[PDB]
Amino acid sequence: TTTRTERNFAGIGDVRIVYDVWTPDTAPQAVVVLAHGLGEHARRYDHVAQRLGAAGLVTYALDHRGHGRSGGARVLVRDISEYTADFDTLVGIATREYPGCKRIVLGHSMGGGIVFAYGVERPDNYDLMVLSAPAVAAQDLVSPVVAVAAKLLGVVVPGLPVQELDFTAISRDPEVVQAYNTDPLVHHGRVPAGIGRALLQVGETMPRRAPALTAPLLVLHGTDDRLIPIEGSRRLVECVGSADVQLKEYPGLYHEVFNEPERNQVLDDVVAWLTERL
Ligand SMILES: COc1ccc(Nc2cc(-n3cc(C(=O)N4CC[C@H](O)C4)cn3)ncn2)cc1
Ligand SMILES: [Cl-]
Repeated sequence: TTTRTERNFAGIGDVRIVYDVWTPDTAPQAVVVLAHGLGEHARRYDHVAQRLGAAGLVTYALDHRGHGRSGGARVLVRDISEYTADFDTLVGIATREYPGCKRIVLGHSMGGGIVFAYGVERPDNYDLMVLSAPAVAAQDLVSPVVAVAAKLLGVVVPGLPVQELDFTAISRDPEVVQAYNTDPLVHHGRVPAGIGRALLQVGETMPRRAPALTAPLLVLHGTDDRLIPIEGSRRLVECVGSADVQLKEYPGLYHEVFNEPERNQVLDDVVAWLTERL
């Protein structure tokens, strides 16, 4: 009952940014603008958009530069502002197309870092924020060696590999891990210096900037997340300015709560939270 329409816009640097619009066959109650994480793409969110559409929400979801169907050197970025600028363009598209709708910004992992960074820069451009295991404390995740390498090299050689990732940690469903590994649109390499630098840009300023986030905020995190420790989300909710902030911890879930076996429970919680607050 929710149909997908694929479009594109010209991002920073004239990069082709592909995005999906998911429209339910019911009067739209709000728009969701969704940012995926490192190395994935927006078509890993079909079921999320479909569940949101069943609640009457319209979802806009882009493939970030260097990801999925969009253009750009794969996983290449030099500054967090490249990602947030294209996210801002997508928010503006949704705004001009549904000007009577509240706007929800939703991000997972690196995309949660993008959404947080957007949210502190444009805190009056959206109404509600939802974050899935947001990468807002990346500095606590690498050795100082990787952090120095990324900071010094991320503008000059943004494609240089600086860290391996355990792709088996994305989900405890082997079918999800298998589908990731066999997806031709997904990045199967290492974390490069440029994305490293961008994540550090978010993580190093999060405590100082999070007071500017005053919109209602929902954070979702699996307690068994081995990629982004849940301790970082616990710290995030202590630093934001919002009085209406919640961390929903899911015991035993891995990183991708929206893809875990319990995903329909997770998405029920998101829909309940959103419906209370629109
Ligand atoms: C400074 O440079 C670095 C610093 C820290 C690290 N450490 C990390 C990073 C991640 N990330 C996972 C994502 C992501 O968006 N994902 C993956 C799962 C889904 O596909 C979305 C982004 N970062 N996971 C675990 N350890 C690496 C380099
Ligand atoms: Cl690589």
